[PDB]
Amino acid sequence: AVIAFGKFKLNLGTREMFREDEPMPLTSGEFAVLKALVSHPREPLSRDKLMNLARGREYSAMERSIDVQISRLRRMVEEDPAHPRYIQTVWGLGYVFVPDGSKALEHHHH
Amino acid sequence: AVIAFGKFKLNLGTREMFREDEPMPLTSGEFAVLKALVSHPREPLSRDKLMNLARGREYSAMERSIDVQISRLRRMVEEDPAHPRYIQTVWGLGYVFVPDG
DNA sequence: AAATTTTACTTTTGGTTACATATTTTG
DNA sequence: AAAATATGTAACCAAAAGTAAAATTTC
Repeated sequence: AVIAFGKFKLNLGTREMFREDEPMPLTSGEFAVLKALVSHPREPLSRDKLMNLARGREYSAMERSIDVQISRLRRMVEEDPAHPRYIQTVWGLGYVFVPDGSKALEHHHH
Repeated sequence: AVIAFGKFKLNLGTREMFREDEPMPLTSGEFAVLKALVSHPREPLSRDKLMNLARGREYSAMERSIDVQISRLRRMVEEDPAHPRYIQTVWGLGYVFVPDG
């Protein structure tokens, strides 16, 4: 259904998005990687899993399509793209979506 | 049966459509395209598939007979054809019908 | 004639590249 | 300290999709 965060609400069902209840279009590629991030609150997503999730392809350290797509999303979702609040970078792993009053997930192991 | 989206009822058997419960003519070609999308909720249809279910032909890589049917269909079903809600486009895959809800 | 497919042009989209900045290593 | 590695993002441009107008068909 609908997911809110900041001034935005995003309808995973229909790919509609609104800022302060005003429609704002998302391209298909933007919905895809935006959804994957949001579908998985607080879960750090590798570029692998993100490329798998959004486009059904395999990724590589060659490519920057994710990072560019992420950049375009931040400029249209983060108040400041420079210091992002919702679409955060986890260094050396990828990107994460953190809701308000939340911190990204840390994994425990054995 | 009838599938309902927006101010529209498309009866898949009776094979006609109503806007606002008003009779709405469709050519066969447009109906064919419609039922293909409508019968597969949220399942993006490639153009390949799209010609099967609707036109009984396979598709070459660069003819665009489907795209123009979609243009014409939105023109008559979308509140705003410019930003469509029921007949959406999926970039590099095809088109999909996202039902109401 | 009506219906529809293909042309021929326009706009959009998303990737790669190129180079700047940032972080962890000591290659 | 450099050096190797990761990330940001602007800009360029091929492929993609919207569509009006012109062909072609319509068993």
